[PDB]
This record gives sequence, structure tokens and C-alpha cells, in this order.
Amino acid sequence: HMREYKLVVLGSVGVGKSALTVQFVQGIFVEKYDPTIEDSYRKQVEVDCQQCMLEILDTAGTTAMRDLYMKNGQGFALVYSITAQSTFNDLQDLREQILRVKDTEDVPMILVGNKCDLEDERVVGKEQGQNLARQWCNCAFLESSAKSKINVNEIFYDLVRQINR
Amino acid sequence: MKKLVVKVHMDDSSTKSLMVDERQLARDVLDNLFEKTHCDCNVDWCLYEIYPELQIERVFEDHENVVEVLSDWTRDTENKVLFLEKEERYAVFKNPQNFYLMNAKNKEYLLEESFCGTSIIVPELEGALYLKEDGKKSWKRRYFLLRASGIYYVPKGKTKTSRDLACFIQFENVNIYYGIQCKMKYKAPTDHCFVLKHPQIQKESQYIKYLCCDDARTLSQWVMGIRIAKYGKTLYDNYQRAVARA
Ligand SMILES: Nc1nc2c(ncn2[C@@H]2O[C@H](COP(=O)(O)OP(=O)(O)OP(=O)(O)O)[C@@H](O)[C@H]2O)c(=O)[nH]1
Ligand SMILES: [Mg+2]
Repeated sequence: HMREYKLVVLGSVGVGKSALTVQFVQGIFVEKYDPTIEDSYRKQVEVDCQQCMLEILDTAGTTAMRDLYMKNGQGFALVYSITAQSTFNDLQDLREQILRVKDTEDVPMILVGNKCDLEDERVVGKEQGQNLARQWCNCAFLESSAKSKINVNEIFYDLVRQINR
Repeated sequence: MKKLVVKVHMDDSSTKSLMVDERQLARDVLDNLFEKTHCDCNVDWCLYEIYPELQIERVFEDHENVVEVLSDWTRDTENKVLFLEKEERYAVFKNPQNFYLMNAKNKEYLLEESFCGTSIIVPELEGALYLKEDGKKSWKRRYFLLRASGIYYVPKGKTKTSRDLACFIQFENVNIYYGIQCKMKYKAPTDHCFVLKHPQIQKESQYIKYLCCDDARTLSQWVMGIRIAKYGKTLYDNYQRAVARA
């Protein structure tokens, strides 16, 4: 049997959690904004020559319900928007929650600076993300675009690789 | 305004949680799901409710109020709403000649006659079905007749009428569901079973009626026929509304 991977996409409202997930799963860019309550997806992918079943939880941007998916989740994508400084600042608290709930520091994680196609609206320079990754003991870090498809697959594949290690 | 979070399950076990207010019809939830799932929007897509305890299931009709249907569910319910393709749901509108016992022109004439006149015409369906005895793994073959208002039968000793046909059940009082695993559970002669139950009933009850059919075709005929009788012109309008989105 192929291994199953429970992945959780986290971050503040409007950063592109849903857009990244739908681009990855269905190859469609979601232009219309509708705030998520909870969406889940199942997709079979090949990672390092092996078939993998990915269970992806696309979470609400804005309790006990948060604790549960952190307890259950195996890998976490912490997403901010490069166009919104506050969404970047919000991520420290999310990380702290995860590590506390998991009761460990070694949790599969990736820092994702989304909307990298909107270069003219950039507020969060790539060096901020790199510095945060450094603070988090060399946490995986990528800049992505759900619209252009840049580094979309890489987000989820990297989490699988971290879970495998 | 009453709001309800409804977790919708897809066939691949993916899910979408939607905020559904008290004014939403199944039609509205479907329109939302068409947008969110990026599906092909064909007329077979529907909301489908499953009752794991009773092991029954049915399509929502598109005009049904979603919050109202779910209001009957218990606090710790196992029931689920699914988003699935069910090609039987509008079978009469694609192939009316299969129920009213053909080219496009004559199909259209048949639907005009059956749905677009002063009153609907229900298929002239009758036949034997097996009726489960209350609380027993026992079945009795009986002859039933479909009418606009309900299912009828000829009282023991008397025959074809007129105002002497006794009513078995009135459709205003029940929803119609598929019965699952009735052969294993209740010794139904086949697994081609339909169930008539008041919407409120969520657990075993003498008032749930179990009907078993000799074959799949008979089941299809009765489920479609009963839905026509119960929902009438509304079902036709639902179909026209669905075609417009396809
Ligand atoms: N230009 C551009 N727009 C994006 C990108 N990703 C998301 N968006 C847009 O940003 C808006 C919000 O995206 P969502 O994916 O719905 O945001 P979210 O993080 O899921 O928001 P919540 O579910 O409310 O937490 C939508 O209008 C998207 O089309 C991207 O990479 N580039
Ligand atoms: Mg979202």
C-alpha cells in the first residue's frame, strides 16, 4: 500500500491557501475570493519514485478545532502573502502553536511566501522569509504563485520528503 | 437568521464545509458547489443524504430547504450530505417513454401532456411488491397501485375501483429513500428496496415502511413514479432549472 500523508495548509485570511491547494490538486486558478471554513482534498502523486496519497486540509484564515488538525497533521505549510506584511508577522504564533501541540521542535514544515507574481505590490522582501527560516533552524522556504504555478507542486512534495526522512 | 455549517462529502472522500443559511434551497447549495468543485455542471449532480444507522439514502430535490431537512437530524447524528451524480434523479425527463408506458419531438409531446397541463399525469404504475411486516424479518407479497396522492391497494374481497381503493400511504406524509442491505438485515427477497418514512424519523420505527421489488427495473419505476406523484410540477421545474445550468 502507498503511504498516506496528512498535510495542513495554514495562514492568515486571503494569503492564497485555497488558491495554492486548488492549483496543486486540480490545475485551476481560483480568482474569486470566498473565505474558507474547512476544505479537504485527496490526491495521489509521485514523490521520489513512489506513489503517495496526500490528504490536504485547507484551513480557515481566522480554538479547540485548530488544536485537532495540528495534532492530526503530519506536515504544515505556513503561508503568507508577499503583498501583506501583517500576514507574515502572524506566522510566528502559528509555528509556536504547532510545536507546543506536537510537543516537539522537529515537525515537517515549509514557509511559503505566496503571490510572487505580484512583484509590483511586494512588501515582504525575500530576505525577510529567509531570515525567518533561519530563526526556525533552517525551515524549508519557497516563494510561490498559485496564479503562475511557480513552486506550487514543490510545497507539497517537500513536506512529503520531510515526513519520509 | 439561522445559519448552519454543512460538511459536504464528495465521492473521493474530499470535503467542503459550506455556510448555509435558513433561506437556502438545495438548488443554491448546488450552484455554490458547481463553482467550488469546478465540475461539469450536468443535471445528474445532486445533494444526497445518507443515514448510516437506518441504512437508507435519498436524493435531495432541488427545491428543498437544506436547513429544514437537516433540522430533523439528531445531535450526535451519523448522517451525511454528499455531492454526487445520480442519473436516475431526472430519468423521466430524459426518457419519459420509459415510465409512461422515441424521438425528441414525441418525448416533448409526452412531457407537455404529463407535466404542463392543468394537473400532472402520474405514470399508470401498478404491480406486486413485498411489504415488510413491522418489527419482523418477514415479507408479504401484495399488489399496489400508484396514484397522485399515495400508494393504494384493493381491500381483501373487493377489486377494481373507483372510490373503494384503500390507501396504504399518502405521499405528503413521507419521503422516499433507497433501502440498503435489506436482504442481509431483514431477509428481503432482494436488495431492490425502497423505504417510505416521515422526514422526522431518525431511528428504527414501526412507521418506516420497507418495500422490496423483484428486480432493479421495478425499483427504478417505483422510485421515479413516487417522486413524480409527490413533487409533481415542481420536479419538472427543477429539471428545467438544472438544464439551464448544464
Ligand atoms: N495574483 C495572485 N493572486 C492570488 C494568488 N493566490 C491567491 N490569490 C488571490 O487572492 C485571493 C484570496 O485567495 P484564497 O486562496 O481564497 O485565500 P485563502 O488564504 O484561502 O483565504 P481564507 O480561506 O479566507 O483563509 C483570491 O482572490 C485569489 O485569486 C497568487 O499567487 N497570485
Ligand atoms: Mg481559503
